[PDB]
Amino acid sequence: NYQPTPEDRFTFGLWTVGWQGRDPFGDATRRALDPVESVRRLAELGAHGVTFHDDDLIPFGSSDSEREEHVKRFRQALDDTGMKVPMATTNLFTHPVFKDGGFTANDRDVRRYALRKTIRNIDLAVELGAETYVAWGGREGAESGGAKDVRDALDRMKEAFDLLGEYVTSQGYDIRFAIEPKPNEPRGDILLPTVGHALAFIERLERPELYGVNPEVGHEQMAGLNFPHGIAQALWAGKLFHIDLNGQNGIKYDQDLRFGAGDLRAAFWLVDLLESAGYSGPRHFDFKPPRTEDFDGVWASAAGCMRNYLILKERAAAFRADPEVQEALRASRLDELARPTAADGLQALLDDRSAFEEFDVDAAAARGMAFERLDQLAMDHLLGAR
Amino acid sequence: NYQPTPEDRFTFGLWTVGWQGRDPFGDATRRALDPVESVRRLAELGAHGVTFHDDDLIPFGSSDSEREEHVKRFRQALDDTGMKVPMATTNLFTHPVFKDGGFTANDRDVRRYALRKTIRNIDLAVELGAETYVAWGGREGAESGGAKDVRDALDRMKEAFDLLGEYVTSQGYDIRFAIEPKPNEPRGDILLPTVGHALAFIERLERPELYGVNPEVGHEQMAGLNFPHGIAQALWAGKLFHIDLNGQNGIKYDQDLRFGAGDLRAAFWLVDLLESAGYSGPRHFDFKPPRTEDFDGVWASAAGCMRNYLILKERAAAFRADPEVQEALRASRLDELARPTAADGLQALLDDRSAFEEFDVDAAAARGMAFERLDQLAMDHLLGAR
Amino acid sequence: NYQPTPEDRFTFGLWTVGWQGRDPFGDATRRALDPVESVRRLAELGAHGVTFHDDDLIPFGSSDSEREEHVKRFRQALDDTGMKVPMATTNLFTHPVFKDGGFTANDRDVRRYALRKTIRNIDLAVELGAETYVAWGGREGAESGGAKDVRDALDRMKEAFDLLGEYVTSQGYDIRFAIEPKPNEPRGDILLPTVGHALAFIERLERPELYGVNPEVGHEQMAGLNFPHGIAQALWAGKLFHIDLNGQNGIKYDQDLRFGAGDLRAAFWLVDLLESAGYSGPRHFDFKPPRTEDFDGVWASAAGCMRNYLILKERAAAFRADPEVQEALRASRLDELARPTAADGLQALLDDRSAFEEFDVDAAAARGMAFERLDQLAMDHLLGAR
Amino acid sequence: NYQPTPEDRFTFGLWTVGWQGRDPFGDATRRALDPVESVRRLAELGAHGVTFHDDDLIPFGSSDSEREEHVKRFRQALDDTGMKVPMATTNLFTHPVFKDGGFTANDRDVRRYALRKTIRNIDLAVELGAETYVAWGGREGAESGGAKDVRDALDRMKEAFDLLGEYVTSQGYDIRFAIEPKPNEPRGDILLPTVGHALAFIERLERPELYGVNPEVGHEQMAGLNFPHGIAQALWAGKLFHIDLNGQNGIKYDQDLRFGAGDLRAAFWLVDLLESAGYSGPRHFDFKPPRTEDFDGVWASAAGCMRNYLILKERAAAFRADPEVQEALRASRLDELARPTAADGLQALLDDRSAFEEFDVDAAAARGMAFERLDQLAMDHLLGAR
Ligand SMILES: OC[C@H]1O[C@H](O)[C@H](O)[C@@H](O)[C@@H]1O
Ligand SMILES: OC[C@H]1O[C@H](O)[C@H](O)[C@@H](O)[C@@H]1O
Ligand SMILES: OC[C@H]1O[C@H](O)[C@H](O)[C@@H](O)[C@@H]1O
Ligand SMILES: OC[C@H]1O[C@H](O)[C@H](O)[C@@H](O)[C@@H]1O
Ligand SMILES: [Mg+2]
Ligand SMILES: [Mg+2]
Ligand SMILES: [Mg+2]
Ligand SMILES: [Mg+2]
Ligand SMILES: [Mg+2]
Ligand SMILES: [Mg+2]
Ligand SMILES: [Mg+2]
Ligand SMILES: [Mg+2]
Ligand SMILES: [Mg+2]
Ligand SMILES: [Mg+2]
Ligand SMILES: [Mg+2]
Ligand SMILES: [Mg+2]
Repeated sequence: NYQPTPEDRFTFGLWTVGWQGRDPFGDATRRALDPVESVRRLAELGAHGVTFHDDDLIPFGSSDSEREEHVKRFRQALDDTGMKVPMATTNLFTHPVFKDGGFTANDRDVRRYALRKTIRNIDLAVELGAETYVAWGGREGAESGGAKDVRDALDRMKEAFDLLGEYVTSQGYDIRFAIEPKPNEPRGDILLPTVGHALAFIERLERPELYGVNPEVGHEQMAGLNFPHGIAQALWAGKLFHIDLNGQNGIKYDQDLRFGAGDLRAAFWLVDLLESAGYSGPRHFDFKPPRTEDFDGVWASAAGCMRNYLILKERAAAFRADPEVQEALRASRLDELARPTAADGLQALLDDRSAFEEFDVDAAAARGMAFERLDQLAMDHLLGAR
Repeated sequence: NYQPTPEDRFTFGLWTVGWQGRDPFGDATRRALDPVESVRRLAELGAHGVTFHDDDLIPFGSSDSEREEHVKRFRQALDDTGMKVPMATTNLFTHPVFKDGGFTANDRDVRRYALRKTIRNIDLAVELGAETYVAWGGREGAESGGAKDVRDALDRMKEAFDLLGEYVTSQGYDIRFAIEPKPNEPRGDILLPTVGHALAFIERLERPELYGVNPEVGHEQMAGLNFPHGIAQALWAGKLFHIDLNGQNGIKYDQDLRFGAGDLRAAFWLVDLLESAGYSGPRHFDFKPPRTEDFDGVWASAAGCMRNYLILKERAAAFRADPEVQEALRASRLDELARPTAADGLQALLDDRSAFEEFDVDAAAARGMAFERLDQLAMDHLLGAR
Repeated sequence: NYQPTPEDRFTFGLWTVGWQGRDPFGDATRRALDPVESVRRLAELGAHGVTFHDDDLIPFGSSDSEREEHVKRFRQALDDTGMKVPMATTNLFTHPVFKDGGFTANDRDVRRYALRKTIRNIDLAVELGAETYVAWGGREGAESGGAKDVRDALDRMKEAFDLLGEYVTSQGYDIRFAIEPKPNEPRGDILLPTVGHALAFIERLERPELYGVNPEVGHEQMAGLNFPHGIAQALWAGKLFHIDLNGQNGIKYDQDLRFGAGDLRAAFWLVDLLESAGYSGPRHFDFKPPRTEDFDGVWASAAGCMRNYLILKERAAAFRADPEVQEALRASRLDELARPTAADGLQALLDDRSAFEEFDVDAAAARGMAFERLDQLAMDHLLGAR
Repeated sequence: NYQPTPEDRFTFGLWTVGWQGRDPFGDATRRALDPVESVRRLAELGAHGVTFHDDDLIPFGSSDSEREEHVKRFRQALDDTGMKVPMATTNLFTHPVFKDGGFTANDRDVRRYALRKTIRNIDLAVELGAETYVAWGGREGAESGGAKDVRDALDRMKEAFDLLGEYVTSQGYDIRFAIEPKPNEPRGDILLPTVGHALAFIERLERPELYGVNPEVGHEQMAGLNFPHGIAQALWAGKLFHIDLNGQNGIKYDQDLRFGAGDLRAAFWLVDLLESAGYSGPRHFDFKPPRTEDFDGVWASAAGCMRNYLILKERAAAFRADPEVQEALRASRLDELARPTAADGLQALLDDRSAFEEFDVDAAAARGMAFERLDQLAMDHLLGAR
């Protein structure tokens, strides 16, 4: 009954189940988790692996010797459990020095510090076996219009990612970068606020093939956008390197609910797309167990993330395999959408009187698309009424 | 007192002052305007030129002879008034045949028809002197998840724009294309919903240099995004070919208020950016005089668009020229944001102990950014309290 | 398999399945339906009854003799089919005379006309057997701040509803009024924009017992609000006289999708609440079959409204009847929420040292609420995984 | 030049200028302020008074003797400076015991504790001279649908406010209560989420005359609502007891920007309304100086709150006093909106053939409202272009 195994490639950030529940209006409701106990507990639930920020694993300000001890204990738990570390990232947002950003801070010395802090953790990530290095520029942005010249900030952002790409290529590392967009919070507006803006920015980097996106369900929904559409565009561009799964109820603060909560139909269409397209990266949950919960609730919430993915996977597979749905997809001309408009070429199209001079515009207009019957078949499959 | 002249390059769509006031819940409140009278009235107000959809100028279904008469009358009014036509576009959204899209309709014959309808109007646009051809894919999208495979739809969208680029290059035309994003309305979600998604898509076309964006104030605000930030990214990429100016009060239906209404501070920062960056294209108003208004109100509303641009231009210029603001920009380190993070290069950065090992993180963190004083100087300038 | 019968009390507006598909950007895609054929088709699908605006049934401008013929034909179809008319309403929004409102138009003569048009249809409604008369003030509002003094407008709104209440009481009619809120569209902001504002306004009418609310799923969601919470508050006040069921994907234009589309979890919690609370009014669908659809799609969409209600009803009933859920509700202390905080009274509470001086705040804080396990049981029931 | 004096009645919460800058993603950037130094600094800037939560003034867990010392020092600074304390409130949101609410927590013992904590601070408030006691139920709400039965929660909320009203009347205190709505954050949905819902709830309390609202600019804007419209409805009901002034850029997390930032036109129409209606309560700023700022920025930000109010007051007064605006208001029939629709009564309206049978609907429909000219006069006044 919907039991995960490590082959499902479910992964969790240390900061997810370890969130202590401090929010803008309230103190922590849970004690801190040791990363070693999170790894053990997640392995028991069926997870494949964990991810981390540098500062989740090594307390900020640690001496090089305390650092080695923290890494050794962590590596021992990975060996003991079989858990992998597919992705890592840098905390460029918690310490007050990053209050105006890391890569795009107005102060040049902070930007240099931000790059050195990142590069140190790239070495550690490679050593732990990570394939993807995520950058979430949560402090890159502004509350007021005069504080940030955005063209200069984008030059600084391009400069930072170009330098990181020079670093990994000169070291020979097999790691790729993924930019995680978010439209706002904690800054009033964040630079590269959606999947689209991040994809466009990547095309201006010196080595675009090293960079992709790490979209998050709740972040695109904070702009009211359709998250499966945005993932489709990332897949179309070949840039979906990693994904953050969670839930969000509309346009408000980033809730980071467990996956399947929030917009359930969008979760169904997301799973349908990822499975149909053969996405083979980690299914990573970036979620926060609500601060109402004790530790039993934390693990129930994490298990629910995986359960809901596996239920939706089953329902989406049943939908696509149902002959009556295959019939309806042809009734709605999804087959014709996949065929070229004009494989015959421009001159043939210009000479084709059936495309214009003799096109019967009223007969074409009268054809129904039959989309409502198709969508009700999808609803019936989701709810298990088929 | 803030009087426009044709050198300000203000332009209006025929469909703006000609909107009859039909909305989803109500009949028209104004009679139809003859395009010739709109051209004459706009020239009297100080406009530089007009834009059109094919179907605004030539009623749909016109014979080739009625078509020539419509164009001759229009050209005569342009000659009489001195008005230019800098941009044109195609109506691929009103006729029922486009109910599921034009370039990405599921029916292949509609997609071919959509391309032939576009190509016919490109010839007319070039003949009238337009430099920019806009595409707004208002029907390209979906209300439900199974109706549109977005990767196939993006293939069809790329196919259509590639064919249009082949057409203009084979004819030798000096015209460029601008894609106008919108996140929703009239479809539940529209493909390429923001500036960012459109910029990313352009990079996958065969001839990307022929394509840019035509962002609209109200459209990016329907996603809650910061419109001057999005324009900055378009300028940074070199792709701001045209712009649609209007106002919008937040995340709701597309209001198309006169420019300066809606988010007034964002309008100030937009004007500051366009003028500082030297944008030299048309200042185009895509707005709808509210249906409460009679014809005197229509022309008052159009005049207000231009007036508010010129007031904001004056206030933004006074802001940037004020020595006390120049001082505050340096106090907030805008000068340092414009300098390279690491012109000394990667190896120098890695060896620079002042960037990490000896960086005083607490002293850097204590420095205030002084952004609130800067923003209050900007408020004082906007309100004329300086 | 989820077949409606007239005992389920499903009702539809004539304007729903009869929507021709004209939107702000496009012409009609469907021909007009005769009201008599809509009644017959809805009866075949299992509906209980229909609702109407005056102008849906009697074309605007009809002579008193054409009016009688329209009503006779309609009454004959009701007799032939067994369909009831539980609710009626007035169109105070389509005709250009209502461009600035009906009850709160600035022009006094329009406000008087609006009241006479309403009163004429109240007589017809009573004659057809309606129990509820709905008022949706779609044009009452403003696009700009100086156009409407809202305190004077609320005086005029109170004046109009007080007069309508005087009319029904002086005639002896057994009909009640329900105000339908909406936050925006077609006006930039609409007066009484949410359930809450409407409930508060009712308390200032001369005869508050005659007035309740008719909330619409999609309208409260256009403000980002939780629609089952708002219905709970209306039930708590005793004012849920009628309800409009449909679906909406977030904060954007009013989509009026079929019920069950949009926010599916909110639809589940809404059905759970209506059924638990014993709401016994009509389950009315105010939805628009998308303009992609032909007539077969219209009836498929209407049938889907009813199907999804009946599936969600079954899942919510299974959820509430499941012993494991009953256990979890007690684990989360829903039983204690229903008990009085201080039935012992104020003085006892002030003397109770266990409520403050000796209250163990750290032990109470450590108790988890177990809400995530409860919510995953609800997800499992919704998806049929229990 | 726009200098505040204590007669302007500007007040600030201790928690505003004292916010240390801890947000969900980052540590504090500023040290804690002693309340005595905040009082002195605010008095120098021209403030009238301060407000507090119990826990801002008396650290949580203080002994009754430490409590007296904290109050004595505070009272000494009030005496030294002339500052008043017009409002106070209770912190029922920071401590983990309130993680599921205070008055509507599912655990009965927490609800009792919440009431005793409130009652203790009401005594202190009265002793310091406060006239208004605010309740913001920031934790009253839910992230999931099954966690809170909202009808039972509203019973508990009514029970708590009824008990507080019994307490103040039995003690003879001259203090009134004001409920502060907020739609979300930190709970996924908060009960009584808008001005309207709070006004409706007040009408079901045992002693409604003791309760009003304390609306906050940014909170109603987090639902996309028109804040001056909501204030107008509160004034119309006689319930605007207090107000929280700040700025917010659209639907997102609660930004609490300084007043005048965010939606500047809405701030102008708000000031116009408060001054026209003669609101005579405190002009209270509930804002957070951004965490980019040091202490000089904090005081600059607080001063900006007051400056922008006084500039907008001057511009709104000039607008209303301008003969050309008075002419335009009559052109738009604002005078007619203020006159009764039917002072002649129901029977006269029914007999008045000029209201229906002989009403010329086409002539009334053709009259323009002239709202765009009126709104451009308001824009010109705001920008100082008149
Ligand atoms: O950068 C990795 C993670 O960092 C932060 O915790 C963000 O809130 C989360 O969205 C992101 O994925
Ligand atoms: O395509 C040009 C214009 O077409 C339509 O009228 C749109 O509503 C407008 O946004 C667009 O700019
Ligand atoms: O007034 C009854 C109906 O009228 C209009 O058609 C509205 O769009 C709908 O929401 C409302 O319920
Ligand atoms: O309750 C008084 C204050 O408490 C909290 O600090 C809230 O965030 C603020 O909105 C409210 O006004
Ligand atoms: Mg998130
Ligand atoms: Mg996130
Ligand atoms: Mg994330
Ligand atoms: Mg628009
Ligand atoms: Mg537009
Ligand atoms: Mg446009
Ligand atoms: Mg609706
Ligand atoms: Mg509706
Ligand atoms: Mg409705
Ligand atoms: Mg706030
Ligand atoms: Mg607040
Ligand atoms: Mg507040």
